[PDB]
Amino acid sequence: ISRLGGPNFHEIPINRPTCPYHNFQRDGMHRMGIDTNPANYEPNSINDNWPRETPPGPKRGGFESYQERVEGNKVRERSPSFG
Amino acid sequence: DSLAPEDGSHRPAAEPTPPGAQPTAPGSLKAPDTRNEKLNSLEDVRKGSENYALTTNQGVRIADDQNSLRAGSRGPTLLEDFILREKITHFDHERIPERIVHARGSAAHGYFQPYKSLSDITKADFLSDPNKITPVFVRFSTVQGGAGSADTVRNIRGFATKFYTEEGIFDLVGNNTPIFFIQDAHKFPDFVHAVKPEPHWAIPQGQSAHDTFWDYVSLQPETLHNVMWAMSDRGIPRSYRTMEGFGIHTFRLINAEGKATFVRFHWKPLAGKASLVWDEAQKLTGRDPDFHRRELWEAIEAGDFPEYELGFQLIPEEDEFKFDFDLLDPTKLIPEELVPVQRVGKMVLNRNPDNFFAENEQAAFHPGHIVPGLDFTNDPLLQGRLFSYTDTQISRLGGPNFHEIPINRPTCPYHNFQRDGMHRMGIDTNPANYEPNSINDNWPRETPPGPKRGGFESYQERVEGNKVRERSPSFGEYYSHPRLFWLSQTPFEQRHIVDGFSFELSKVVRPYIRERVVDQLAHIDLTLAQAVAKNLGIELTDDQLNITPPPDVNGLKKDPSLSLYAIPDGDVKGRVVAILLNDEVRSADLLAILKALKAKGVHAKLLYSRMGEVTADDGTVLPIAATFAGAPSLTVDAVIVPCGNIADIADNGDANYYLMEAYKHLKPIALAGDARKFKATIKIADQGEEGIVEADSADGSFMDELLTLMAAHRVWSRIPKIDKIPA
Amino acid sequence: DSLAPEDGSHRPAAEPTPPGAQPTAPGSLKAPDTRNEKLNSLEDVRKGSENYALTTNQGVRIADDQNSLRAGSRGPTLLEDFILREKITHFDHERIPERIVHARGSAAHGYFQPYKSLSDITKADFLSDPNKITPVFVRFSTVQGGAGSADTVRNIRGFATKFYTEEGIFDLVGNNTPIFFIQDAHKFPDFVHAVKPEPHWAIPQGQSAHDTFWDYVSLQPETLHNVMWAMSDRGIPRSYRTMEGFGIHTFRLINAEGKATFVRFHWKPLAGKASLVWDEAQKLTGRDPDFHRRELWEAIEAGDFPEYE
Amino acid sequence: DSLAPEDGSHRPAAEPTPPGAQPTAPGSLKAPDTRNEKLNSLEDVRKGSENYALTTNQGVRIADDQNSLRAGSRGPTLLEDFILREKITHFDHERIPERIVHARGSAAHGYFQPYKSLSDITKADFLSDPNKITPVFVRFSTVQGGAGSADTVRNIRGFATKFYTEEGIFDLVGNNTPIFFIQDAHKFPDFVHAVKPEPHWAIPQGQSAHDTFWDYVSLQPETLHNVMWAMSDRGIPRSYRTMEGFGIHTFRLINAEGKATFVRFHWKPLAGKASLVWDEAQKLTGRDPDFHRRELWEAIEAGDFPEYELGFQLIPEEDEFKFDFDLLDPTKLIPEELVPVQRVGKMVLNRNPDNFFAENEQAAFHPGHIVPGLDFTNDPLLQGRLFSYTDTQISRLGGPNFHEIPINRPTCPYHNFQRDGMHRMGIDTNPANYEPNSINDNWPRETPPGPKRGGFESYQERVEGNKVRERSPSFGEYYSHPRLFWLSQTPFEQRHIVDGFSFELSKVVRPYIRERVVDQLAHIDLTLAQAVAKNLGIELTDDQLNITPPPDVNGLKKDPSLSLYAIPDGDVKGRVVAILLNDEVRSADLLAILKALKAKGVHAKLLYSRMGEVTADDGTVLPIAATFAGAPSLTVDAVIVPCGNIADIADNGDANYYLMEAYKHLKPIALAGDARKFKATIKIADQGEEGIVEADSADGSFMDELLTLMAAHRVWSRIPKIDKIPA
Ligand code: HEM
Ligand code: HEM
Ligand code: HEM
Repeated sequence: ISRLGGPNFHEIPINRPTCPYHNFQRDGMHRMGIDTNPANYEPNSINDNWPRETPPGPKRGGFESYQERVEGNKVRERSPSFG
Repeated sequence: DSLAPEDGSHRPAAEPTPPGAQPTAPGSLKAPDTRNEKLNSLEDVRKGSENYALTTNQGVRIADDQNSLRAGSRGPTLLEDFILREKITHFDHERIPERIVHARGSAAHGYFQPYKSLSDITKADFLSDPNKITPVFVRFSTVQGGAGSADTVRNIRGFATKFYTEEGIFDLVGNNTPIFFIQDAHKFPDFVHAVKPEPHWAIPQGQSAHDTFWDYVSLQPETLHNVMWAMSDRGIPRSYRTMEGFGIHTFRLINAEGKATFVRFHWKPLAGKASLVWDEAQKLTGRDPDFHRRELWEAIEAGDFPEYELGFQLIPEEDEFKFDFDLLDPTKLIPEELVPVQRVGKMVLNRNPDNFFAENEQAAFHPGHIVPGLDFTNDPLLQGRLFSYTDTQISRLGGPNFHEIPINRPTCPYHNFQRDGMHRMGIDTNPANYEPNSINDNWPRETPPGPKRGGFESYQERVEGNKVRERSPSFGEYYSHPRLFWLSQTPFEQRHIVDGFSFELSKVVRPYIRERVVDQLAHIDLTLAQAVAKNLGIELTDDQLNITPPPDVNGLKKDPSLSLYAIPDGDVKGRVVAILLNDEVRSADLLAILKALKAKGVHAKLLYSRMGEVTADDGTVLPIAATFAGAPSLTVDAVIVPCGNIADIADNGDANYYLMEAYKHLKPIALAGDARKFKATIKIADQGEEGIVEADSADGSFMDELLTLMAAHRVWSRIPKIDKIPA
Repeated sequence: DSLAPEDGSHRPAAEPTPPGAQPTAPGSLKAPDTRNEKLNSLEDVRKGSENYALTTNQGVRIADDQNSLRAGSRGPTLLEDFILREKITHFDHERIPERIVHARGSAAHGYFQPYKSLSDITKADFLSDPNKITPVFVRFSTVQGGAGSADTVRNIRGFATKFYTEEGIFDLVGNNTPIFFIQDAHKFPDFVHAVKPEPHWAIPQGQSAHDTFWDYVSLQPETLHNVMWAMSDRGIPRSYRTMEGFGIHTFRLINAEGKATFVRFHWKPLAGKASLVWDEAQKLTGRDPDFHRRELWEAIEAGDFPEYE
Repeated sequence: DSLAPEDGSHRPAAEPTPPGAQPTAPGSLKAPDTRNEKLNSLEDVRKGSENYALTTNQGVRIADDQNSLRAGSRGPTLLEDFILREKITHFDHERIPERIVHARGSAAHGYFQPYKSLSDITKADFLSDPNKITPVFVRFSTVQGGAGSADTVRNIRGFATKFYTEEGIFDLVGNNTPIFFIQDAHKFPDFVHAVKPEPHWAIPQGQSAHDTFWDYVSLQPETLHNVMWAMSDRGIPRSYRTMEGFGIHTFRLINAEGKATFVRFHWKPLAGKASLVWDEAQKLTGRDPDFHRRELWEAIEAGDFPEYELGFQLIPEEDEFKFDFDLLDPTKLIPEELVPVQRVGKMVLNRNPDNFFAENEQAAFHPGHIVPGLDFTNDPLLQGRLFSYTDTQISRLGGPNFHEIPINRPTCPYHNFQRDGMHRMGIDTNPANYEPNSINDNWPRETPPGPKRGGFESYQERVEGNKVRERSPSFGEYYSHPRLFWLSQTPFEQRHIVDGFSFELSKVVRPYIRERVVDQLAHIDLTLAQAVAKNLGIELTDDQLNITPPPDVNGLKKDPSLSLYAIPDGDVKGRVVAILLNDEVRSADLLAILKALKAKGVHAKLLYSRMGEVTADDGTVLPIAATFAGAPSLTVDAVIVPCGNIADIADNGDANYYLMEAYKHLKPIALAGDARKFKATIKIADQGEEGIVEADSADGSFMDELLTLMAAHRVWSRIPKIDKIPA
C-alpha cells in the first residue's frame, strides 16, 4: 500500500492476473479499471447478483479454507515444542 | 498598516457569550483559561500571529505579498520566484483524503471523571479513582456524506471519544444507536457501497433514499433493526448534545484478579434526548448545512457544555447464554429492563479546537486502541474493525507516524524500537532499535501484567472450533428486536417511522424493491407494514397479512428506554427562542421575556425585516440579530411575538411564514396582546389550542407556560392539525 | 440468483428515455451505440460483470463472500483470512484528496467540430477542418465546497473542457463569468482561504456569506467586478446547460505564418441563458443537493444533449 | 531483561576517542556537551529509552514482545492482535523514496562564523558580525548510486550546507568541482538518465563506466570540462574532509545600499586536498562500501572535526563581460589567477546526528533557499534548479509540510497564512488565514526591505529580449577549460586522468563510442588523446593529429590551484597507520611508534593474524584491533612494521600482501629492525628507496621521516616502480 502507492497495485501491468478478476471493489489511487457494473455491492438484484460466489469443488471452484480444528486459549506464547 | 477598526469590533470577548453575540474564534483565544493536560501539552505546537513578520516557511521575511516577480510590471512571471512557488505549492497540497465513512464530523476538547473507583470490575487506570481526570477529544459525525455534506441529514451518527489516559490512549468509537446494520465486518464494503452515492453518477449525497440501499436491506434482513432506528427520529438529532451514544459491541472489563465481565458502553446526554422532525431537518440541510457543527461550537462558547454520563451494562461471564439473543451479535441490543445501565462517570466538552484541519480533520480514532483492564470479544463485526482502522490511517494520514500528529499523541510516555516512516518527528537516541539487546541493557523493557501500570495481556478465552467462514446460527434471527423497538415508541414516534420508510421508499425507482421492503416489514409488525404499504400504493397479500409476529425478547414486549420521548428528561438550558419585532414594540413585554429566558439559560434572537435597529415604545434601542428570512424558524426551538405596532408586520409575508413553519414543526409559539392577530394565519380558534401561549401581555405566568412547553421540546398533540396549513 | 425480478424490470432500457422513466445507468450500458474516438479507446480498461465469478484482485474465486474466517462459528477472526483483508484494505483506501478548489463537479463525454477551417488565424489542428471531429470530456463545477457539497449554491461555476486533439490534449479551463476575482496568481491562496470555510470551525460550506470573504473583498476592490457577477443571478444557474462559459484570460492564436492574434474564449449555451432565483436555489440545496449533477445526467439520458457554441 | 555485561563495557565513553577504540554512538550520547542553537532546539523531539517501559505508539505497555496472540500455543494468529499489527505496520512502512540524485550521503552538525563583517558587500545577517555564530547541518554525497551504494566510487561529490540563520534558512548546495556537466537545467533528466544504471537491466550501480554515459558525453562536448574533473583523482577523494567545495553558479551579493556584486562560493578544506588512487578506491568499494561515512563519523568522535574555510570570488557588475567565457555558464570555472578567493569564514563540523534516518535521510536542501543579502543570476542551470528542489521534496518527504520535520525547521520565527497539508504539525490560532485582513489587524505583516531584518526584494536586474528557447552563443565553447585543467595537473595527475578515461572507455561495449570520445579528447590536447588512444588500441588519424589546440583562458595556460597536489597542503592529524604485529614485538619500538603518532594526532590500528592479545618482549599485553584481512591496507594511510619475532609473520601471505598492496597504492611504509626482511616482498634494493623508511630500530629520526612522508600523502616517485609488482 505505501510502496506501490495504493490498493490498485494489482493493476500495475507486471502484477496483473492473466485470468479473469471481477469483484465489487472500487476506487483507490490510480484506479485503471472502469467498472460498468451497475452494482458495487452484493447481494444485489440490480445486476442479478453478478459477479457471483462459486462453491468449492474439484476444479474452477471457490476458495474454502481447510477446516482445521483449533483448540486452545488466547495466548501470547511460544510452543514448548519450538524450544 | 492600520486595517482593524479603532473601536475594536474585529475581536470577540474572551469570555462566554450567547450564540450570535460575538464572532466565533479559535478555542485558545476564546477561552484561554479553559485548560486540561492534553490542551496544555499541545502548546508546543500552537502558533500565534500578532506582531510577527510575514515569512516563507524557511523563515525569510516577505516584502510584497501582493505580486509575483515578473520581467517588467506587465511581463512574464519568472521561475526564480521562490516566494510565490512556496506559497502556491503549499496551497496546491492542502487536501488529504477524507475519512472513508464518517467524513462529515465536528469535534471538541473536554474531560472525563469517574463517579467512584471501578477497581472491583476493571484495572483500567482511568476508572480507578474519582479524582483521576482524563482529557478527551470527541468527534461527532454522520456516516455517508463527504466532509462537505450537510449536518441534519437522516443518518446514524458517529460518537467517538479519545481518552488520553495515563496508561495509553483508549478510543471508544461508537454511534447514536445501540446496534449496527450488519453482523460480520466482511460485509462492511457491501453495506457502505449500497448506502453511499451510486457509482455511475455519484448521487445521492448524504441520503439512504435510493435504490441500492433498499436493495441491500431487502436482501439482508439483519439490517432491519438499525434501519428501524434510522427511520425513526433517532436519525435526525436536534443536536449532538441531545442524543445517546453506544459502543454497540460487547467488550470485556478485566480486573486485577483477572476476572472478565462483559460490558456494553453507553453515553447518556445530560441535556436529555431530542430530535428534529423530518421536514425541519431537510429544510435545515439547505438553510444551514452546518447546523450541528455550529450548534456544538456555539454551545461551548456560551458555556453550555455538552455533558454525558458514561454508563456500563454489565453481564457476568456465566450469563453469556442467558438471553434469547447472542451477546456477540451487534444487530441485537441489550434491553435496559433486562440489564440496567450503571452510571459510571461524566464527560464535559468545554473547549473548541484552534484549527479545524489540524485537530479535527487529522484526528485518528480506532476501537482497537484499548488499555489494560479492557479487552475485546469475538463479535465478528468488532473483530474486523480491528484491522480496518489501523490500515486506513496509513493512507489518510500519510504513513505510520500518525500518532506523532499533535492531536493524536498520548499524554503518557511512549517508548519502543519502531523507527523511520514518512514524516518521522521523534529523534531516537537509543543505541538499540531491537530487543532483546545488551547494548542498551534491554531498554525499553517489557512489563508483566499487573494490578496497575502493568503490560497488556489478553484474557485467556477458550477457543474451540474449526477454521470456518460461517455465520453462527445464534445470529440468524432478524425481526424480534425491530419489533421490540417499534412497540417501545410513542404513537407520534411510530408515525414518524412510517413516514421515514414511506418517504425513502417513494424515491426508490424499481417498484419491486419497495415491495420486497414492505414484505420485510410484514415480518416485524402488521400495522407498520400496512401504514407504509398504504403510502406506497401497495396492498398486502393474504399471506403477508397472516405472518406471525416475531416473539418477545426474554418476555419483554416493550422497553420505554428505546423511545426518545416516552419518559420525560427535557431541559431548556442552551435552547433558543426567536422573538419577532415590529417598529414600536412594547418594551415591557421584552423585559419580562428576556428576564425569564435568562433565568433558565435559554437564548434569544431578535428578528426583524431588515438589519440595524428598531426603537421600543419608550425609546429603548433594540439591535436586530437577523431577518425573518435570514434566520428562519428552522434554527430555533420556539417563537415569541411581543406586542406593539403589529400592523408593521401583520402583512409581512415572511412574518406569517415564520409562524406557519414553526407551527408545522410542532414548536411552542407564544403570542402577547396584539400579537394574537397572527392566530388567523395558523388557524387557531379563540378558546385557544394547547401549545399556543396567549395573554394580554407578556407577564410572568405567560413566560412560565412557554418555558414549560419548551421543556417538553415539541407539541405532539398538534400533529393531527398541521395537515391543513400550507407550509 | 433468483435475485432479479422475473419481469426484468431491474434493468433500465438501453435507449433514450425522459427523466424519471427508468433508473439511471452507466453510460455505456445506457447508450451502447454512442461512440467517439476517446470512448472507443477507453474500451481496454472497461470491466464487465455479467456471468463472471466473484474473485479477489489476484483472480482467486471466492466461495463465501458473507463471512470472515474464524476459529469456530462464534470465534475470533483469523489473520490468515486474506480474502477479508484484501477486501477491507481496498475499501480502507478508496479515497484520494479532493480538488483544492472546484472539488464539487459533474462531467460528461461529447465531441466538438469547427464550422469552418481557421487556418488563416491558427495552425491548431483541431480547428483546421470542418470534418475534424475532436472528442471531449467536460466537467462543470462549483468553486468553494467539498465534493460532497450542494450543487445550487451561489458560486461562480467552473467549465472545463478537455479536447483530445491529434496534436495533443488541449484543456480549456474556464468559468461561467468573463472575469476573475483577483489580478495576480500570488493572491490566489489569500482569496480562496477567505471564501472557504473559516479555519477555526470550518463553517460555512459552499457559501461566501461570512466575515472573512467580505473582509477580503472590502480590502481588495479588484474583486468587485466578479463579486457583482456572483451576487447576480449568474451565481445560481438553472442548469449547466443554460450558463455561459469563458476562458477569461487573453490567450494567443498563432498561424502558420507566425502571426499572433489575441483571443478570448467563449462558450454560448445553445439552450439559452437561465437562472434560478435565490430562495429557490437555497431550498433546492436542501431538497436536492445533487440537482445540477442529476439534471446533466438525465438530459443526456433523455437525448436533450447539452450543446455549446 | 538485565542483558548488558556487568563491567559497563557495552557503553562507549562520553569523551573524544580515536577510531576503533569504542563502539560508535548517537551524537547526543557521545558528545552531550557539544551544543549549538539548532542542536538545542531539537531537544523537544529527542526520545530517550533507559528506564522506560516498552509500549505501543499509543502508550500501552507491552507484556510479551516475543509472541503473537494465537488460539493455542501452536494455533493460528488472531486478527485482534493490535500490538503485533501496529509493530509490523510501522516496520512495513519504514521506507520513503530516496533522493532522485545524491541518494548516497553522510551528514553532520556544526557551526559557522565569519572572520569579519561583510556589510560593505552584503546585508546577509549571518555574514554581518564575526561574533555571530550560525548552526549548520552538512551532507556530503555521491551522485549516481542509490542510498545503499558504495562511498569510494569515481563520481562528483555533493557538499550541501544548511545555514540556520536569524533571517531564514540559507542552503548552499554545491559539489566538489567548480563546474557542472551541462549548461541548461532542461537537459538534467537526459544527463542523469545517461549516467544512472541503464533502464533495461539497471546496471551499473555507482559508475559512469558504461555506454549511455559516454554516448551522451560524446554528443554533448559541454560536458567535457566536468568529465575531466571526474576522471582525475578529484573523482575519488580520500575523505570528505580532504576535498574542495564549490557553489558552481555565479550568484549575487546585495548590500544595504542596493549594490549587486557577482559571487562564486568556495569551501577550502583546512585539512588539505587528498585523493585515493583508482585501484584502491575500487577495491575499497568492496572491502568497505561505508568508508567515507565511517571516516566522517569517527573523525568527529575523535575530535578531528572537519573544518572548511568559506571563500568568495567577487566580480563587479561592470566586469560581467571581461572574460573569454560567460560568467553565467556553469560549465566554465573562474580561474583563481584571474579572480582570487577572498576568505570569508570558518565552518567546523563537530557533532554526529542521533538518528541517521530522522536527521540525514529526511534533511532537505534546496539552493532556492536564500536570504536577504543574496540573490540569483540567470545562469540557466541554476534557474531550473529553483523549480526542482521544491517539487521533488513534496513526494520524497510526503507533502508540503517538510519544513516542520525537525532537522529542516528554521531556528528563527516563521509565520504566514499557509494552512493544512499532510502531516501538519503547527496548530494555527490566527483568526485570519489570508491577507489583507482586518480581523487580525493584518498580522503577520509584510516588512519593507532595509539594511537589517528587512523583507526580501529581488535585485532589479534589467531583462531584455524575446521569449526564446535558445542557448546563448557565449556558451558555445567546450574545450579551452578542459585544456586549462589538463595543463595545471602534475605529470602523475595527468597519468591518472589518462588511466581514468582509459578504464571507463574500456567498459564501453560499442567501440564507435570510444572512438568518438577519443576524437573529443583530440580537441582538447593531443598528448591526452594519444595516451588514451594507445590504451584503447586506437590510432588517431592525420586529421585528428592536426586539430589545433583550444585558446588559453584569458592568457592563462595553467593555474596551479586546479591541481590537488602541485602546491603541497599536507595535514596528518586524523590520518591512520596500520601497525603489523608479531608475537614478540620490540616493546621499545612500539612505545616510540605510538607516542610519535599520538603527538601528531595520527591514529593507529594494531593488526595481527588473529584477534585477542599478543605479549611483547617485556610482557606488555597488546590488544589487537583487527586482522590483516579484516582491516586491509586500503583503510589506512601508511604502514609500520616494528621489530620482533618477524618469522612469526614473514611466512604469512596476508602480511606480505598487506605490504604489497600498500606499496602499489603509493603509501609510506616503515620497517624497523628485522622487519626489513620484508624488503624482498616488495623488491626494495639493499641501499633503500625514497618512500620506504628503514632503520635498526623505531628510534631516532625513524618516526619523523615516516611522518614527513605522511604529510606528502603518497609517494608519487614510486609510480614507475609499481607497474611490475603482482598486486
Ligand atoms: C459497531 C459498528 C461501528 C461503529 C459504531 C463505527 C463507528 C465509527 C465512527 C464513529 C467513525 C468516525 C471516527 C471519527 O470521528 O474520526 C468511524 C470511522 C471509520 N470506520 Fe467504523 N464503525 C462501525 C463499523 C465499522 C466496520 C465494520 C468497519 C470496517 C471493517 C469500519 C471502518 C471504519 C473506517 C475505515 C473509518 C475511517 C477511520 C479513519 O479514517 O480514521 N467501521 N467508524
Ligand atoms: C481565470 C481564473 C481561473 C479559472 C477560470 C479557473 C478555473 C478552474 C476550474 C474550472 C477548475 C476545475 C477543473 C476541473 O473541473 O477539474 C479549477 C481547478 C483548480 N485551479 Fe483554477 N481557475 C482560475 C484561477 C486559478 C488560479 C490563479 C490558481 C492557482 C494559482 C488555480 C488553481 C487551481 C487548482 C490547484 C485546481 C485543482 C486542479 C486539480 O486538482 O486538478 N486556479 N480551476
Ligand atoms: C550546479 C549544479 C548542481 C549542483 C552543484 C547540485 C548539487 C546537489 C546536491 C549536493 C544534492 C544533494 C543535497 C542533499 O545532500 O540532500 C542535490 C540533489 C538534488 N538535485 Fe541538484 N545539483 C546540481 C544540479 C541540479 C539540476 C540542474 C537539477 C534539476 C533541475 C537538480 C535537481 C536535484 C534534485 C531533484 C535533488 C534531490 C533533492 C532532494 O531530494 O532533496 N540538481 N544536488
